Order: sequence, then structure tokens, then C-alpha cells
Amino acid sequence: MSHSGAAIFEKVSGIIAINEDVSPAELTWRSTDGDKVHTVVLSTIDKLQATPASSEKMMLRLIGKVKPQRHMFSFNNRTVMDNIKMTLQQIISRYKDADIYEEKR
Amino acid sequence: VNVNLSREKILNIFENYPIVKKAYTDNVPKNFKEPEFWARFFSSKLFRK
Amino acid sequence: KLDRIEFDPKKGTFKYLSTYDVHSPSELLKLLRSQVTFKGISCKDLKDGWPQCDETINQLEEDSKILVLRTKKDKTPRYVWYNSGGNLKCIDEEFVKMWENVQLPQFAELPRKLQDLGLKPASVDPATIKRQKGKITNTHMTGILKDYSHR
Amino acid sequence: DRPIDDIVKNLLKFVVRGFYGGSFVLVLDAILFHSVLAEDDLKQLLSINKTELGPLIARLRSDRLISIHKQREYPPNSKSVERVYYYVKYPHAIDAIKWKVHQVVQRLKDDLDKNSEPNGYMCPICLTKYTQLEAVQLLNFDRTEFLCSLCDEPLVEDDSGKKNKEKQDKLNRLMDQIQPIIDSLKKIDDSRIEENTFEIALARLIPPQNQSHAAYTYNPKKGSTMFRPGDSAPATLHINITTASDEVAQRELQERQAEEKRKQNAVPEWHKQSTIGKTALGREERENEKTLNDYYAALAKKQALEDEFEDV
Ligand SMILES: [Zn+2]
Repeated sequence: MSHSGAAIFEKVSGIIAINEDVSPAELTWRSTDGDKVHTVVLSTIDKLQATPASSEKMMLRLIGKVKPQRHMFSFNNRTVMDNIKMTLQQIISRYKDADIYEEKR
Repeated sequence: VNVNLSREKILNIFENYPIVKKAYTDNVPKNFKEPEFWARFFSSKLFRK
Repeated sequence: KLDRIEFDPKKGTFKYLSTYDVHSPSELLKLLRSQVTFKGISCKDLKDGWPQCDETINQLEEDSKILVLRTKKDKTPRYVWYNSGGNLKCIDEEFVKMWENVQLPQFAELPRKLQDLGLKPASVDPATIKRQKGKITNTHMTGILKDYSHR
Repeated sequence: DRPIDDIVKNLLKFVVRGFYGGSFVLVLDAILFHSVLAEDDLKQLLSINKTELGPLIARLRSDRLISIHKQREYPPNSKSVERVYYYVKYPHAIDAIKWKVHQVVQRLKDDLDKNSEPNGYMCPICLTKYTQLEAVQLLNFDRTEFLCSLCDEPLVEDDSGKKNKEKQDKLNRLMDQIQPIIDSLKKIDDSRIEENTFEIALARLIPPQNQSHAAYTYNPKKGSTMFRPGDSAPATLHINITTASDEVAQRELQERQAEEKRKQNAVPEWHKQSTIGKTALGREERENEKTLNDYYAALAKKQALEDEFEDV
């Protein structure tokens, strides 16, 4: 699917999930054993960084809008990374538009 | 792609399509703001159908 | 302060807190189903806090609800897994031995042999996988001319 | 996971549980629960030794129910090591299952045919079997007994006379027990399964451990023409709600655009007038509203980490 896949967070392997049902959409990374859990509210993300397709690394960082908070995820298969990046692009763009509409109004 | 909407058109969409109003009245103040709602509506298959 | 002890404020007692609170086959069957990996849960720590577990674990092996890895010295349960499949014993040994005697052909020659008997082969022979001027005039426009060769 | 993938998985599960021992179920179920799973991780998940995982992996490899993938890995702070991964290549496993199912039934059917034929003969001493035709050229001068050639001893009738019914019983049992495989293969033939690769399998990976030493990644070497045997397989939408004040603003912008377009086409000045004589070219109501509002109010009352990156 396009909402889950294996990911590495802080050198810990786990499953990254994109929760769209609960507003605002939040990204949850859960360690394999469940000892570690991380959650980021996508309303806070400003830009979405991603390593180029011409590099052996498969990282994907979500910089937080304001020492701004930064969340970096490393993937295993690029297809999973692309399918996760594509869904994130929609959420970040939409929330950026919402902020633009709110500030303008 | 940028699409422009107006209050008159918003009312017209509700009048000609009661389902859109049904999905509008129950969600605008509860979960997400109107700009997000209409952004979702056009992307949905409902707007295509 | 320790984590292996549970406090009871109703009476003010300290009770032991087992790793997996399992004292019934139903609890074990759901705990094994809830595992997010295929890491089996040891019977050594399952047996702790549960008076009898070999009696219960063996009963589920016969019913094919769980998978058991047993010791070689004497048959004794170790790490167990949930049996996501069907019956654990469904074929007589007269056919297991026959299945062991059949030797598959050379891989690249298998699809052809299956295609001669009339069975559709879900593979192909890998051999078929086809792995797929001079002197310029004006140069004062050094870095301006973009190559619009096609339209 | 596609619905056919479940059918293939169930077929593999049934075959392993019915035609292989206990530990085989553990090994294959582990790499069916997970995608490609490193050998070290596989050992850690089942808590079995190398000398015990060996026979299991070897047999599941000979039958092509499991595929192997070796690649060089370069940990940033350790000696480069070659890691081994195990996954399932569904087109390969299904062909092996189909061939083995056919062969087992064929062998039993042939044994039924052979067992229904005349018995034959054997020599008790030299343990050499003689067929009905071969025994008829050895009988003594008295036409009473069949004599052996090496031993010159009477022959003894062979067995398999009574098994005429048992072999049919065996076939009757097998087809009943092997029924799920036949039913699953029928559904598989209808659909088309895609061949799996180490990289493709990595897309469905469920990590086994928090800090596995094996890097579950496939970074193929650059411009490597080397080919190994059996290593190849066959927008944004933005919306804007326009208010009345925005509508008039948009109209003003449209008017400005039209004005600019008109200028782009208008003729210059020198072409407009004949330039002969000119020199040559060269180097208060608010209070009224309130008293009304109060008056009407009275009325109504009365009435009631630095790496290269891009931007996506
Ligand atoms: Zn003889």
C-alpha cells in the first residue's frame, strides 16, 4: 500500500504509517518491538526534503516550521519511499494552502 | 492547477447536489476548514462521478 | 520501584508480575496472534507463572492451533508460534516419502517439460529474458544559445 | 497484498505443512510473514543453530520453495562482509509444486498399472527376478519347474498379486488429501503472477529486529555488465475562494491586462505624425444613521546531519 512500509528512524528499524483518518493527518513510526514510538503532526511540517534518485541513500526528511524541529527517515526500497513521499506531498501542500488562506484572511 | 470558486457557485453546487451539502454541513466546523474540504472534494471521485 | 512487582492498594500487597500473563489456552492463542514479527515466545518464561503449560501446549499441537519447536534430548516444548495455516498433519508418510523421491529437472528445462504434459507453466526459461562540424562563426554569444534543436 | 498473493501463500503453507517436517514450517513461515529475511535474522527469530538451519534451508532450496541472494555489504565501521538473504520466487515454487504433484500421482498410477500385470518369478538363492517371458525359456526338460540360469534351481513365484486393491486404495486417498493443491493451482492459472526479485520483495519487508546488522537494501553496482545465473526476472490542486472585494480586484487586473495588450499593438509616435519641421535626430451622515437606529429601536419596543537533498 501507499500508507505504510519499512523505515529506519534514529538507527532503529520499524514501520512508518500515514494516518489520514484523524484530522490533522499525522505520521506515526513504530519500532518493531514497540519499545519506541514517534509521531509528527503534518500541520507542523514546512518543507519535505528527499534524497535524489541518483544517490544510493533513500532518506526523507520533514523539517518543522518555527532550531527548527527536524525528522529524518531512511527507507529500504525506493518504491516504498516514493509511495510515501507522494502521499505526504498532498498533505503538506494542502496544509500550506490552509495556512496561506488563514494568514491572508 | 488553480481553480477559482465564488460564493454564488458554492451555493449553486449545494442546490444542484444535496450530497455535497450533506458532506459539507457535518465536517466544516468539526474536523477541517472549508478550504481543505473543497480541495478534497475536487480531488475525490465524487466530483468526477 | 522494581518493574517485576505489582502493588495492590486495596489490601496493600506486593505480587509477582509475570512476563506474559497467560493462564489459559485462549490467552496464549491471542497473544501469539498479536505478535508483529515471527519471533516465537519461549516456553521457559511462559512456563513461569503458569503451573502447567506443556499439558496445554501439547493439546494445541494436536489440534494444530500453534507451532511448537521441541528439544532433541527429550520432546519438550520451546518457543511457540501462531499457526496461520491449516492442519499441521494432513498427509500420510507414504506420500511424504514419494514427494521426497521426486527430483525436479534442471530449472531452465522445467517449464518446457510442464508444457509438454499439458500443464500451464508459471515461469519461463531465463535464456529468453532479453536484458535491455568544426569552425564556429560567432562566439561572443558564449553562454546564451540554448539548443532548441526540436521545436 | 493482492488476493492472488494470498492464494499462493496458502498453497505454499499447505505444501510445507503436509509434505515437510515441523522445522520446515517454521523457516518458510518466517520468510512468508516477512519479505526477504537475512540468515542471521532468520536464526535469531527461530533460535536454531547453523547446523540445524542448514538442512532446512538446503532442502527448501533444492525444491525451489526458497531463493537465495548474496551481495557484498560495506558497514561504515566494520570489515566488508557478504550477506545472504532468503525470499520466495512464486513462479519458481509453483512450477516445482505442479511438477511434483504430477509426478507423485503418475508414479502411483504407473504402480497401479504394473501391479495389475502378471506376477513374475524370482530365484531364492541369487535374488534375480525373472519375467513371465524370461522364465519360459529356462524350464526343465520335464516341463515341471522353472530353473534358474546361474544356480540351476527352481524359481519361486513373486509377490504383488494381492496388492491389486491396495494400490487403488492408495490413489483414492492421495487425491483426497492433495485436493487443496489442485484447487489452488486452478485459481492460480486463471490469474497471472509476477516473478519476484530481491529488490521487489524488499517492498513488502517487515523488519525483524530493531538494529539488524544486515542492511536490507539493494544498491546494485554501477555500470556492471556482469550477469549472474537466474538473477533476472521477466499533481497538486490549489483552490481559491473569491469574495466580492476579490471579484472587483480581479476585474481591475483583467482591465489592466487588456490595457497592456492594447499598448503592445499600438503604433509608435513617429509613424503617427509627419515629422518634417522637427529638429534632426542625434546624440454628518453617521449621526443621522444612529438617531434612525435608535428611533426604530424605540418603535420595535413600542410595538412589542548534512547530506545532499532537494525540495519536493
Ligand atoms: Zn539363481
